[PDB]
Amino acid sequence: DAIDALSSDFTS
Amino acid sequence: DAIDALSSDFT
Amino acid sequence: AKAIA
Amino acid sequence: EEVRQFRRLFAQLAGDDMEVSATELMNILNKVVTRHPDLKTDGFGIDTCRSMVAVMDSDTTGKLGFEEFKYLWNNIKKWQAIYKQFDVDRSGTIGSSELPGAFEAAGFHLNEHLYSMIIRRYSDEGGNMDFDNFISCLVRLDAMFRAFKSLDKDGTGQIQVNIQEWLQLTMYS
Amino acid sequence: EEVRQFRRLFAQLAGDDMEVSATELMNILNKVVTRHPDLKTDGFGIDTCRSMVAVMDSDTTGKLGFEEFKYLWNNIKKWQAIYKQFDVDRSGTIGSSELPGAFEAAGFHLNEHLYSMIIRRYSDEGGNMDFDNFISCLVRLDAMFRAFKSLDKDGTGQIQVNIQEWLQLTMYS
Ligand SMILES: [Ca+2]
Ligand SMILES: [Ca+2]
Ligand SMILES: [Ca+2]
Ligand SMILES: [Ca+2]
Ligand SMILES: [Ca+2]
Ligand SMILES: [Ca+2]
Repeated sequence: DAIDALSSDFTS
Repeated sequence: DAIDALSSDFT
Repeated sequence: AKAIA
Repeated sequence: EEVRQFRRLFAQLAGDDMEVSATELMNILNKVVTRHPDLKTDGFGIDTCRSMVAVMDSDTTGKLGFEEFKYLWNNIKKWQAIYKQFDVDRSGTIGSSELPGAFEAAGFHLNEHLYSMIIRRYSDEGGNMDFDNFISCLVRLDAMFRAFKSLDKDGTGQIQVNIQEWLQLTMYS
Repeated sequence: EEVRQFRRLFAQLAGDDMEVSATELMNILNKVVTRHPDLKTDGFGIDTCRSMVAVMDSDTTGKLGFEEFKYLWNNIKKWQAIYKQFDVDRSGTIGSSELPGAFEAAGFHLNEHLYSMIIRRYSDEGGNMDFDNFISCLVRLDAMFRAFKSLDKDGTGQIQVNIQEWLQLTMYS
């Protein structure tokens, strides 16, 4: 969840 | 075996 | 984060 | 606002003490990068993370408070996009010939001599730089530029520092 | 003559290029600490080794030549001797209360602000410092003190550095 949020900040 | 040499040099 | 010259 | 959300998210990442330690940063960064296997990396080592934290730890608390983490993450976010932009052959790494461009894209303008040492310190045998080295390098490069600028003022462009400060700036990084 | 003997030993450690790379240093080191359980450590990370190399790489070849390796190794074995001396409770690590003594022993006189930052950057969650962190920390401290001196006329106590020099000094470390 917290990681999901961060990961989505990564392009592609 | 160059390691053991080095391994021995320090207590 | 910027410049050198 | 979007910020209030990140603040909310930071709270999940910070844990009880409300700051992100080197260990937390490592697991967080590794949990993120693993979800993007297109970013070739051996993972962020604990050592690299203590260094990133220390270099970002302006208020010397040993960990990263909200603002520091946000600054760090905004940078990683932006640099991560640049990393993809310059991994033109899709090898998962930044080739040596693509590196100057990527750095420039991050707003960094150095020279053949700096890039050579950068490569030497951050690239593999083939002149390639993987994701953690790329990110850790830029975090450091950004922090070092800010350190200089802050120690300067508005002109000179040549700071002076004693031994106390030199060890501070170099040992705690 | 020990140098001749060490020279013959070094040759077996360097290889093709006659110098020890970060990867080669890491392996030599970890294979050595392994043979010494009493030395608590999770091994020398590749980034830590890259950092030690850069810092030791005075002639900027990217790897450690004989003289640089000999210097580094003479320091490690001696600092390693000090390490065991200060691991009073045979914990395999150095206590935070024992750390200031271990450092003084190594010949380093820093304190108050400085020291706290060191602990903060290299100590564990309890203030204890393990082998790779202890060694790496001293290798860097030694490198920095020395790097400072080499930039002083008659030790006016201060060094003036421009941007290129600063980035060179801090990025290649
Ligand atoms: Ca925390
Ligand atoms: Ca902090
Ligand atoms: Ca590529
Ligand atoms: Ca070699
Ligand atoms: Ca060298
Ligand atoms: Ca102890």
